[PDB]
Amino acid sequence: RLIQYHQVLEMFILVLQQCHKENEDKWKRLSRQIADIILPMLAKQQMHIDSHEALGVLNTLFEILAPSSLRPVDMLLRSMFVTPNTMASVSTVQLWISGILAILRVLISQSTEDIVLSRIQELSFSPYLISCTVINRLRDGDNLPEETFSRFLLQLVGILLEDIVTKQLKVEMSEQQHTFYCQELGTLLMCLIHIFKSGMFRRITAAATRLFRSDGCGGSFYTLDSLNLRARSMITTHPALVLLWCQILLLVNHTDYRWWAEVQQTPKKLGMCNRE
Amino acid sequence: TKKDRVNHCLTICENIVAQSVRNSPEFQKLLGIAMELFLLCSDDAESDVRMVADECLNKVIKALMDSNLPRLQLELYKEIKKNGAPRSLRAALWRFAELAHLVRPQKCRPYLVNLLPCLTRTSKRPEESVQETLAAAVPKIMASFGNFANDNEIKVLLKAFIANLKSSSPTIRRTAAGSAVSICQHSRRTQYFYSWLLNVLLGLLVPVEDEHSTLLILGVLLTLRYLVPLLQQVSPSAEQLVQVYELTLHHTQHQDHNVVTGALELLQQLFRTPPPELLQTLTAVGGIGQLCRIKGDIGQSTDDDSAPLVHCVRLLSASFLLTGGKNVLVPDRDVRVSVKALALSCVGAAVALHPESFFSKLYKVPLDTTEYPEEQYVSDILNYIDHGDPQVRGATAILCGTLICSILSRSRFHV
Repeated sequence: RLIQYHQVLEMFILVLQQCHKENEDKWKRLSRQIADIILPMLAKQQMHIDSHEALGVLNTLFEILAPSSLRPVDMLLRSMFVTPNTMASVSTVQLWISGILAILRVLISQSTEDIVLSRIQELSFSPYLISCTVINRLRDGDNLPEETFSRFLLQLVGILLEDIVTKQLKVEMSEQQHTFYCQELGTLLMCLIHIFKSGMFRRITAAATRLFRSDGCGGSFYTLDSLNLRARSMITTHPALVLLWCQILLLVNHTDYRWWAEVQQTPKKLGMCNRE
Repeated sequence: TKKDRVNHCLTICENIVAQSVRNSPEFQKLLGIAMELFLLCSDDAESDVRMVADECLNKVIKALMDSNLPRLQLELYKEIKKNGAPRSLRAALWRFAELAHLVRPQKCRPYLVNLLPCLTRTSKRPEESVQETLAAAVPKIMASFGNFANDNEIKVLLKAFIANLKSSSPTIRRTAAGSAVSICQHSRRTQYFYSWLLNVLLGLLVPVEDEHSTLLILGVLLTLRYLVPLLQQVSPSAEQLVQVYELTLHHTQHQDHNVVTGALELLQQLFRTPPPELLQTLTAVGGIGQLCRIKGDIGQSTDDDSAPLVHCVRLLSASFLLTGGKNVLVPDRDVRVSVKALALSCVGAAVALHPESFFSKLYKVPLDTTEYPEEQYVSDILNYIDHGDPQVRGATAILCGTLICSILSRSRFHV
């Protein structure tokens, strides 16, 4: 009855560890009982996971649940591939992205590219779930499977970049909410670097490399140049996140000097430390 | 004659603390006659008898907090119930309020219903000194007993203090303004009671064109200024807070400098601690429309072309700081240095929310070119850094600090 609060997920970690040290078939049943409740709640933004403490406790619960309780990945996929009720507030966007980060971490640590992509092909998701059209509605109020998965993650990079560089630190968001936007973007770009650098996700890497060369498909999707405009505006405020974006550009072979000559300040007042 | 009343009050004090047995024999009689004697010694004609009696109440209270405290609070309540001479009532009321957090939960509902008749009856008291003790007492009593009230109790006590917002005494007005807000703050239903008090306080001024008394305007603007710090996180609405803002701007144009000062102080609180929906409204383009003379067109708060803080910074600058003549400064005979220092502090707070409002021309439509050869910017208010008054000069330095910080953060260092 209280499972939306991360202090109760700490108690489920305790309860699950104890049944895993006696009845292994109580551990499986309780793991199904918890997972069949939490995945619908992540899909509806009903979990209180808008902090690094709460997101870290939810990540830990997914390591402690019995692997069979998550094994047909369809309920993870049907919980991840969803829109929020709105994007007009900061809180709803953060509850939505936090729930995606939790499930993305399960897919890349407890499943495989073959299992995930073959289920994404069968379940009939599409790239257009969070097109710029959908995003623009929800900000006012209300295919190959690797192409769907890659486009979904790269649309989230756009949403986080637009919010980090356009919201204001007393009007629209608090310093704690601004901190968690940066911690979510940092977590997303580390997931993308793991996916591209590990060699375990070769079809998603090929698809993402093809997407970064694509146009916006009639303005359905963020162009690489629109993402780079936002990232260039962060050089003065968030150098650590911009260096993760530089690392992503190299993993997809974007070696265009129109980016690299700006960040490296290539030759054609004390200066700013974040630029250095 | 004189020393006898001193030695009597002191010898009963010594005996009360010396008794040591305290098993409720005759000591319950002795402590009663001691407490009533000290509350008479504390309104005696001779200053040394009063100065002694205060030590004897304080000594007996601290000597008996461990054991007989329920009786101390009851004997203090009896003197508040008498409604007697001013110092005898004060001497009971502040001590009762110090001891109020020590009441056990089972006795709070009893003490509250016994004190609603008292706090209302003593609000009707004309003495300025009884009112300064009441201003200190209500926050302390309500922080302990307010959860044991119900809405009909709270509204009776709010209406008793709201009736004093009309008073000629600034002290009676201050006691009423602080009491009403503390009564909301310590209620069960705080958000309901803030919105209810906003509806009464706006109810006293809404028509705006009507012949409202200067005294009532001063009492209501003061009550809003204590309330605003509590509204930043049924509850207060955006439009209900827009009314407070529009009203606050209107009273900056009153003929009485007391009303101008009270309006500028309310405006300073609004920009230092804005409620979220009000912040959104005042920084949004067309935000309100989506729901010592001015000398030209400065726009209106309702204009579609701009954010409301742009009109606000023009209105303050045109009313108090600038004449329309480039690099010339309003005389200190025309506008007081106190009103000037407040106007500079309001502009510095508006520029913290929306720094584009600093860069504006003072008028939307230019003045007569034959009288005014060149146009004036709001940024001429930096000339007050050379003004003779240290507070005006210091307020102008805080405007420089707030402008630099606001522009650097709004631009994300893309200056």
